[PDB]
Amino acid sequence: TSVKPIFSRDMNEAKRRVRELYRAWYREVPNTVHLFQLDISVKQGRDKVREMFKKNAHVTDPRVVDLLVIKGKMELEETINVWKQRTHVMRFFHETEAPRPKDFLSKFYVGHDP
Amino acid sequence: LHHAVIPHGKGGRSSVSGIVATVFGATGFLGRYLVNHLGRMGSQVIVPYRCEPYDTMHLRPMGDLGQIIFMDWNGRDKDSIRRAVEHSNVVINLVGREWETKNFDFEDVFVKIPQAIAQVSKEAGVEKFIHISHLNADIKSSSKYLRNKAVGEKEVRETFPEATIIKPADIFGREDRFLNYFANIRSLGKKTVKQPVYIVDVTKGIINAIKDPDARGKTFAFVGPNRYLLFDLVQYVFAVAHRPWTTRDKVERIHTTDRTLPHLPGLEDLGVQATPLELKAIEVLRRHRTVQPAKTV
Amino acid sequence: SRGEYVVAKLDDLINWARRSSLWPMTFGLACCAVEMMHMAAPRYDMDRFGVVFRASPRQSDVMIVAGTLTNKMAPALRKVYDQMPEPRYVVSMGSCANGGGYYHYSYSVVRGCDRIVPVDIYVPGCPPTAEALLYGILQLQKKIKREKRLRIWYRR
Amino acid sequence: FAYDGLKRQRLTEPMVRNEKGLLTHTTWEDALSRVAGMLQSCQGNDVAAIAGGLVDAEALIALKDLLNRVDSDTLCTEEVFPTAGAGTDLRSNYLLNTTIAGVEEADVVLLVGTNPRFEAPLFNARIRKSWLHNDLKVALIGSPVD
Amino acid sequence: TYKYVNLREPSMDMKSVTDRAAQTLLWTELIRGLGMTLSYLFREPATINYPFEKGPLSPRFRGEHALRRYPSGEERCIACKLCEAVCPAQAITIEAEPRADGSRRTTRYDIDMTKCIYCGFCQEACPVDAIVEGPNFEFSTETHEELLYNKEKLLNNGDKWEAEIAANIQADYLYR
Amino acid sequence: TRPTVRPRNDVAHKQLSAFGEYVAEILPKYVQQVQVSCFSELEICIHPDGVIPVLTFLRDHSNAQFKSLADLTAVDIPTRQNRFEIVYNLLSLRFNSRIRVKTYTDELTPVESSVSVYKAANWYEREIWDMFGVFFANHPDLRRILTDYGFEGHPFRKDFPLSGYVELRYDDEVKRVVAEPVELAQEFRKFDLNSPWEAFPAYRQPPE
Amino acid sequence: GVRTSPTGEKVTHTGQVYDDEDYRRVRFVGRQKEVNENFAIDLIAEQPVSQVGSRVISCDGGGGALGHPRVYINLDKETKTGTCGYCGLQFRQQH
Amino acid sequence: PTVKPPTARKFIWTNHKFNLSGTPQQYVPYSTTRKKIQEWVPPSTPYK
Ligand SMILES: NC(=O)C1=CN([C@@H]2O[C@H](COP(=O)(O)OP(=O)(O)OC[C@H]3O[C@@H](n4cnc5c(N)ncnc54)[C@H](OP(=O)(O)O)[C@@H]3O)[C@@H](O)[C@H]2O)C=CC1
Ligand code: SF4
Ligand code: SF4
Ligand code: SF4
Ligand SMILES: [Zn+2]
Repeated sequence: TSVKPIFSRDMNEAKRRVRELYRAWYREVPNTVHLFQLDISVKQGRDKVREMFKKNAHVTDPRVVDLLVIKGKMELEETINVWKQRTHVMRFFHETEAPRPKDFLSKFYVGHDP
Repeated sequence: LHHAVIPHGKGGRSSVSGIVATVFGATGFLGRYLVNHLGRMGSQVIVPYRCEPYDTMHLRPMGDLGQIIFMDWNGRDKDSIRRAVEHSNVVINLVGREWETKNFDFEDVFVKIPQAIAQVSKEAGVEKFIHISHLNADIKSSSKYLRNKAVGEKEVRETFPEATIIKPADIFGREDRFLNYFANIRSLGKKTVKQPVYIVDVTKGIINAIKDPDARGKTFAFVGPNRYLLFDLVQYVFAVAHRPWTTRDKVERIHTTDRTLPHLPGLEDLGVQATPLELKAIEVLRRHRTVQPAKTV
Repeated sequence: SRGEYVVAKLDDLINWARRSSLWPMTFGLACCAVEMMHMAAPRYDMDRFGVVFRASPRQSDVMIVAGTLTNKMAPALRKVYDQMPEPRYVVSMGSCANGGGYYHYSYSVVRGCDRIVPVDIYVPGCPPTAEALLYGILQLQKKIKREKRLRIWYRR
Repeated sequence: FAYDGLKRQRLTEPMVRNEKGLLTHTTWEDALSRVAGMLQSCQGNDVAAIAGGLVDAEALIALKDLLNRVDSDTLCTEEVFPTAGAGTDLRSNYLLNTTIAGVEEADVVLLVGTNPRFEAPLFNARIRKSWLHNDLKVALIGSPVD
Repeated sequence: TYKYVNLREPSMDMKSVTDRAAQTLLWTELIRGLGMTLSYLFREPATINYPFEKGPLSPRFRGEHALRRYPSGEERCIACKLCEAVCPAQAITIEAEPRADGSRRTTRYDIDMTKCIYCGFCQEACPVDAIVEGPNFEFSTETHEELLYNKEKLLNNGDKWEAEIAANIQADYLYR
Repeated sequence: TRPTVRPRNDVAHKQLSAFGEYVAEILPKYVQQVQVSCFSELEICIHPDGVIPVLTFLRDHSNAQFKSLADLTAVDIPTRQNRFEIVYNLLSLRFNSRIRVKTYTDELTPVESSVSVYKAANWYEREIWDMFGVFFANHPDLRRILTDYGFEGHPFRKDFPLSGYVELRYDDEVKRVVAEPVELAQEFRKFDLNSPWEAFPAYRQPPE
Repeated sequence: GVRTSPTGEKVTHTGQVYDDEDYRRVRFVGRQKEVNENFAIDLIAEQPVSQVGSRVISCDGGGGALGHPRVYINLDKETKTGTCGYCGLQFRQQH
Repeated sequence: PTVKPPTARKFIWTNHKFNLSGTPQQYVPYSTTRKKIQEWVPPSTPYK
């Protein structure tokens, strides 16, 4: 159970790195809304950032959150340096995707998926 | 229900929605987004087109292979209408001109052709028929548009008694002639009150009217959530678009107030949240750039 | 009538001038670029048909999608398509541009360029020969020859 | 070879009776509403259920819990097992308790009132294998079948 | 076993220096290049007059697909699905059943011509020479689903091109 | 066995065996296995803490001089708990020879980047990040190289499906290329091709 | 040997034709349903049965290597002909 | 083919057709198989 760390020796350094990545994304959202000339608000983009951070909020392994911070830094570098187009930014907003049936009864009505 | 028209899949491009739709007037502003939202479910869409086939090219990426069937039709040819609708389980009418022409006036476009489509769709056995009138339709209206559209609504209702008739108020979108009219006029300010409605709200309402069996025979009124005076709406259009072809009938329609019909169902009764103008007007008027929002009543 | 005759002759004139002066913008994506270059090479010589070699995308009349369209480049294809002035046509050359081809079941390939842009001529092959691509370009010219823009405008 | 009956005569859509008393196709909403509106008007022995020969344990406990919400205990099968005495309380009086494999370990098999060649053909094949290799003695009380 | 491209020392006598300076000031190699371009100007070009003149093909050419027949009208395909097993792009879709005379025949023989890589592994996997890849290369369509051939289209391509396909196979079957 | 059988090269087999013993005894701290294939290819299977010391040896030692990095490769083998097998193909132009240096990692243990030994690796292990998710510590600019910019998932992992999880299309409502969950109009047809008979008795594994 | 459904649609040699209430006939509106009108089941019935004087006959489809793999057909049944499983030609022992 | 004629067959087209794409005689694809699952037709008499 002795594993080689990526960056963080424990979870507190890991939470420090998660926190600095969230600060950098939070600062980046108005510039991303502006220069990609998006149709969303700055508040809605910061909501999407908060949603994507809370999506991974159950991880207890320091190496897994180190890789999550590394991949978030990579997505941030692809956003700041304008390497993504507008479409890659707007793929976080699943807008053309119709909303899926969530309860039992509508999933029963549409088909066979549990 | 036939086995080939049972819905399958997960509602995507390669799926089967079980909707076989003949959409007349599909090459216009509403037909664009209606065929986009039908073909993204996996619906068979018959597009009868009058125009050049080049002018239908933008409708081709909108669905999977064989899911959009283009065919010729004439408005004064019932045989082409029967040729287009006889396999469909829903027929949507979107035929409209803002202006009258030499070969087609407002009565041909709004009375003769919708009654022809609804009569042929009745005598072909089509289940569902959706017709699009205007919210300001009235026999005693000052404009010829709204008079002929009220007459055509009455004739559609009497020759297809289970027709879903839909009243949009003033549809705004990227290819509208409501915000793009005011943004390119650079006619005056009066006591006219309007609540414009967004085109994706209208399209979601039309597809929910297809899917709802309770929408047969209803008359819906698609309006926006916010009513505006005409003057501050035009000033908001000029403020967002960073600014300091018409006829007198269009002027009579811009100076006709959008009526309030609380006895008619609307977008909330089809499960559609009406999007306000303040989210989408920047998306529409970003093209017109080389803001405090408008006051609601 | 006189007006129908006049708009028919003007349709014939403008269709002649458009199909006899097609300017292509070739997306040289993959192996089909080599065969488009052979369709420009002196044996087949597209330039004698009035089809110039490598016009700029903001003056070209037809976009020849010659190669595999991947997911990473489909917005660039669509942006170049949106920057073309009308009338713009799209020739889909070869199997990967037509339907995904040999990379159809890949995670990273757009299954045919008709999911991205409207397509006029589908030119099949892996690669289609330069003669087959020139066949597709002459079929595109025949499609332009039977256009009815002013006749439909006069009848609307 | 019975899998070709699995693509004939199949029920593919919900059916309800129309005004003429004929079965007509409908949606799942309408059919489940017309069943549940009658189920809400039932209580006790007003509702019962027969299980067929091809029903899995999930649908069996599903319909058992559904009728127990109405307080109905009348849930039946088509095949009669006698409830006299222990009934279905102990499992041992309605099972093949020995095993299918334990036929290889028996030395006398007594068969009562069955034609196991067709009622359970591989159980009969196991009896024949024990007949052939273990010199099993088989007796049958019933009609002299092959 | 190797040679040195560009390892020449230029001569520094006055003759060679004045030769290089006459090259620099009088543009001698530029006139050489103009001479070679002028030399191709007066050549007959290599341009064939398509569509009236055609590019030369061999009998091995791999163009449009065709299901063939016997010299009795019976279709050669006996539904063995070897072509769709070998098909590198999975373009071939085959369904079969015994037909009314009990013969092993297909009810579906589809080839997606927009998946097809035109490599002809199907016609060499075929044990009875049923599927071939014939000589047609001029079959461009205006619609994507016109390139989704079913068994009817492929049997009609066989009936259309059989007089040519049989002669190409007659030329190349001793190499196969 | 003359015409159709590949001729065996015994001289290269003996020489690569001698050099494999040589490397195994110069570097016993990291060398785990040394093997030579029947077609005479030497593999040095090492511990992942010795990526830099072994590769610096073979690049710089006067009896090795493996100056060229031919190829750098990962292999997903999901049955191993260290599922990723990192492969360094090296070329010595001085001794006209090739060597293979193999190591391992799982999803979370980083491998030390070999850009300080071979600059050629700068993209290769970058691709091993993109295709397999193997992180490389102290890489100069480690990011994706082949996938789309918003691409989730490491595709050459063998639990990644052939078609992905998303597919693109243009959508004219939003005027934009969009990503949706993949629906195939024809499913990829999985063929179970493997024969139930043993093909190579020399490769028979001992049973349980 | 093509026939026609009451919808006016040609039945293919498989036997495929769409139903009247099937919407998928709309793909042939203004276009055509391409069928092949040379049914192989109707053409292989038109061949004469080869009367041979042997008990086992071999068929390769003709043409040597341009036919099918060479199979051997037993002709012991005098009730029924011996049909080639590839090309559909059939054989009868002449005694 | 004036010198070496093609071999005549009863199924080879006597009338060669050119490329029919874009015409009413163009190829339209369809599934050449029949229906897989058979549906249950309920009886046309009432159940009383
Ligand atoms: N804001 C709005 O746009 C509102 C619109 N409506 C109604 O919604 C419908 C669609 O609106 P919209 O998209 O804006 O209209 P458009 O003018 O953009 O398009 C209408 C369509 O009808 C077709 N059409 C028009 N006249 C004829 C004719 N004589 N014969 C055959 N086809 C014809 C046109 O075809 P082609 O391309 O060949 O000309 C076009 O495809 C109309 O009925 C309109 O009255 C109602 C309320 C508000
Ligand atoms: S159709 Fe074939 S030859 Fe052409 S670009 Fe695709 S893979 Fe290359
Ligand atoms: S030529 Fe190749 S890709 Fe095309 S159908 Fe034949 S085997 Fe498949
Ligand atoms: S075309 Fe040939 S290989 Fe393919 S199924 Fe038919 S007989 Fe077999
Ligand atoms: Zn034979």
